[PDB]
Amino acid sequence: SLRRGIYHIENAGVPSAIDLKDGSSSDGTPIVGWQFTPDTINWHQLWLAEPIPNVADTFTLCNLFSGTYMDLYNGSSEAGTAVNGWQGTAFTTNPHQLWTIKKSSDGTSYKIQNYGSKTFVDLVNGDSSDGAKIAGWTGTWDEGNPHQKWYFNRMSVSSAEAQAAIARNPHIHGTYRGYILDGEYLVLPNATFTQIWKDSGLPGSKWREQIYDCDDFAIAMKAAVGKWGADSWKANGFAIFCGVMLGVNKAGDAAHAYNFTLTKDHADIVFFEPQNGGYLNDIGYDSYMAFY
Amino acid sequence: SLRRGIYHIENAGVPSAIDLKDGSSSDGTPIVGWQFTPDTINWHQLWLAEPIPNVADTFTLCNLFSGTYMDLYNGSSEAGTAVNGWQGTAFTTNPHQLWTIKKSSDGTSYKIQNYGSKTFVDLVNGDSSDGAKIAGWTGTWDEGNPHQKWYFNRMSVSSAEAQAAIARNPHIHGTYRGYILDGEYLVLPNATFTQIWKDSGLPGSKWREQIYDCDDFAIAMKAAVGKWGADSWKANGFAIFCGVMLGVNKAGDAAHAYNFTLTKDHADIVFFEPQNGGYLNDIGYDSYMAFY
Ligand SMILES: CC(=O)N[C@@H]1[C@@H](O)[C@H](O[C@@H]2O[C@H](CO)[C@H](O)[C@H](O[C@H]3O[C@H](CO)[C@H](O)[C@H](O)[C@H]3O)[C@H]2O)[C@@H](CO)O[C@H]1O
Ligand SMILES: CC(=O)N[C@@H]1[C@@H](O)[C@H](O[C@@H]2O[C@H](CO)[C@H](O)[C@H](O[C@H]3O[C@H](CO)[C@H](O)[C@H](O)[C@H]3O)[C@H]2O)[C@@H](CO)O[C@H]1O
Ligand SMILES: CC(=O)N[C@@H]1[C@@H](O)[C@H](O[C@@H]2O[C@H](CO)[C@H](O)[C@H](O[C@H]3O[C@H](CO)[C@H](O)[C@H](O)[C@H]3O)[C@H]2O)[C@@H](CO)O[C@H]1O
Ligand SMILES: CC(=O)N[C@@H]1[C@@H](O)[C@H](O[C@@H]2O[C@H](CO)[C@H](O)[C@H](O[C@H]3O[C@H](CO)[C@H](O)[C@H](O)[C@H]3O)[C@H]2O)[C@@H](CO)O[C@H]1O
Repeated sequence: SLRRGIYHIENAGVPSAIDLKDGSSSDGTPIVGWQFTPDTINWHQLWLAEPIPNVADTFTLCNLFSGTYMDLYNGSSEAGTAVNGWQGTAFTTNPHQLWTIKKSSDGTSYKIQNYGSKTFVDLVNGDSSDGAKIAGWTGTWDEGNPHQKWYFNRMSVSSAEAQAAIARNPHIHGTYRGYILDGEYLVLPNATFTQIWKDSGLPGSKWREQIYDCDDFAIAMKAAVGKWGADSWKANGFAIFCGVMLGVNKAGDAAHAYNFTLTKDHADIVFFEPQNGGYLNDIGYDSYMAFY
Repeated sequence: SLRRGIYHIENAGVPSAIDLKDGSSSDGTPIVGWQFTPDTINWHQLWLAEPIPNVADTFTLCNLFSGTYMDLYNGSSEAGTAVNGWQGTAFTTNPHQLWTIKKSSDGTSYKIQNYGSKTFVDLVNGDSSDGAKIAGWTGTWDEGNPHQKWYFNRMSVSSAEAQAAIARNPHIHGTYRGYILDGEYLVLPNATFTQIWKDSGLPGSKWREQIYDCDDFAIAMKAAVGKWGADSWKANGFAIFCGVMLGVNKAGDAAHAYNFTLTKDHADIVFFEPQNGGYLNDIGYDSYMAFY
C-alpha cells in the first residue's frame, strides 16, 4: 500500500510532475503537468496523501501550498474531465476528492483512480509541456499506459521512520523522541534546509558564552524551520523535519548542540551546525537529549 | 560567602540601588544611587558577580547592560574616590575592579571593599536622590554605617539550583538537564517574561496541527528569550532562564509542551503556556524531556 505521506508525483513516461497552477487555493484551480527541479522544494507540486479510514488503498491528496485537494470535477467518468484543486478535508466522504492509489504493472509507479468515477488521472496525450492538461480518463489497473502511471516520490517520514533512523545512529544516545504522536515530517532537501538557515539571522549571529551559546543556535534554527513551514504551507497535519540534539563529553567538560536532518533516502540522520551551516556525519561524542 | 550570581544591589539605609548611569559602556561612566521598581528588570542596575580564583570572597562586578565593570578610579584609598564603569574582564588582576564582598554586622546586608584600596563602596551621605554619588570611602567590616551596607538581591540561579527546583516538581519526569555546564541563569520577573512573550509574535500565531503545534510555541518562546537576552545585555557568561518541557499522557493519546520559569525565591518551577501566555502550577501529566 502507499504510505501516508508527502509525495512529489512524477509522470512515468515524461518528466512532468503533478502541478497545482500557481499554487492557488481557489476552487477550480487546474492541476497540470509541469517540469520540476529535483532535490529542491517544488512549491506547487507537493501532495499530502491521507489514508481514508476503512476505504482500502484510498487517500485524499492535499496540495501542501494551497491546502486544497485534488478534485475530479463534478465526479464525471467522462474521458477528459478536469482535475482541479478544491477546498476539502483530509477524511472527506466526497468521492470527487477520493483517490485509490495502487502500483501498476511495472510494480514501481502507481495509478491514481477516482473512487467515485473509477477513471484514472491522465496526463493527456503524454504531453510534457508546462501547463499540460491533467484529466480523468478511462483506463485499467493493469495496462501499460504511461499517461496514467505516476512515480510517488516520497518526500516525508513518519515518527516511526524517524525513530528508526535515529536509533541506528552511533551519536544519539539517552532520550530521543518526537513530540507529535504519529507525525508526518517533510524531509527538506539540504538546499532548502540551507536556504532557511541563510535567511534565519544565524549566519550573522555572534556566539556568546552562555547568553548566545550553541543550544541557542540549535533552538533558533528549529524555530526558524517551524516558522518557515507555517508561513510557507497552507496544508495542516504535517510537520517539517528538524531535530535538536544536546550533548556532553564523557568528561563533563565540553558540550555540543546540533540540529539534524535526514538523507534524501530517509535512512540516515545527518547533523547540522547552526553556527556556520555545516553538515556533519561524525560529531562524536553523543547526546543526552534529542527531539524533533 | 556571596555566591556567583546576578544581583540587584540595594542600599540598606535608603531605597537606592547601584546604578550605572544610562547604562553607558563608556570608560569613566559614573555609578550612582538610583530608585528602582521591584519585580521588574532594572536595566542599569544588574550586576554579575564573578568569584576570583584563589582570592577569597572577592569578585568582579559586571554590569549586565554595559558589560563594563565596577571600577574604583585609579585605585585611590581617598574618601570620595569615584566609582565608575570601566572595560575589563571577569577574572582580571586589576584591583580597581576587584571587590571583597562579605556580610555586615547585621548578618544580612553586605559590605563591598575594593581589594586594592581597602576602602568601601559608599552611598555618600546616605543620599537617596537619583544620581547620588557612589564613592570609595574609609570604613570598617563591622561598623553599622548604612552608607556602606548593601542588600545583594539575588536575581539568578546556578545549574545546580535549577536542577534542584526541577527535581522537586511533581510534573517533570524522565530526562531533564541544562545545556550549559555550570551556567548562571537570570530568573526573569513574570512581568518581564510576559513582556517577551507579548512581543514575540506568539500571541497572534495560530496553532495548527503538526505544522505549528504546541512544541513549536514552546521552542519559539525559548528562542525569543534567547534573542532578547543577547540583544538586551552586553555582559557575557550568563544566560536567561527559560525551560522547555515536552510531555505525553499515560495513554499515548495526548501531548503537551510548556515553557517553564522560576518563582522569585528561586525555589519552585512554574509552567508557562506559550500559546496564550498563562502561568500554571499543575499541568498533570508530566514530561519525558525538559531542558533549559
Ligand atoms: C501568483 C502567481 O502567478 N505566482 C507565480 C508563480 O505561480 C510561479 O510559480 C511557478 O508556478 C508554476 C505552475 O504553477 C510551477 O509550479 C513553477 O515551478 C516549477 O517550474 C519552474 C519553471 O517554470 C521550475 O522548474 C521549478 O523547479 C518547478 O517547481 C513555479 O515556480 C512563478 C514563476 O513562474 O511566478 C510567480 O509570480
Ligand atoms: C450533477 C452535478 O453536477 N452535481 C453537482 C455536484 O458535483 C456538486 O458537488 C461539488 O463539486 C465540487 C467540484 O467537484 C466539489 O467537489 C465540491 O465539494 C467541496 O466544495 C464545496 C464548496 O464548493 C464544499 O466545500 C464541500 O465541503 C467540498 O467537499 C462539491 O460540493 C454539488 C454541490 O455543488 O452540486 C451537484 O449538483
Ligand atoms: C542614552 C540615554 O540617555 N538613555 C536614557 C536612559 O538611560 C534612561 O534610563 C534610565 O537610566 C537611569 C539612570 O542610569 C535609571 O537606570 C532608570 O531606571 C530606573 O529609574 C527609573 C526612574 O527614573 C525607574 O525607577 C526604573 O525602575 C529604574 O530602574 C532608567 O530608566 C531613560 C529614562 O530615564 O531615558 C533614556 O533615553
Ligand atoms: C597613579 C596612577 O594614576 N596610576 C595609573 C593607573 O591607575 C592606570 O590604570 C587604569 O585605571 C583605570 C581607571 O581605574 C582602569 O582601572 C584601567 O583598567 C582597565 O582599562 C584599561 C583601558 O583603559 C584596559 O582596558 C585594562 O585592561 C582594564 O583593566 C587601568 O588600566 C594606569 C593605566 O592608565 O596608569 C597609571 O599611571
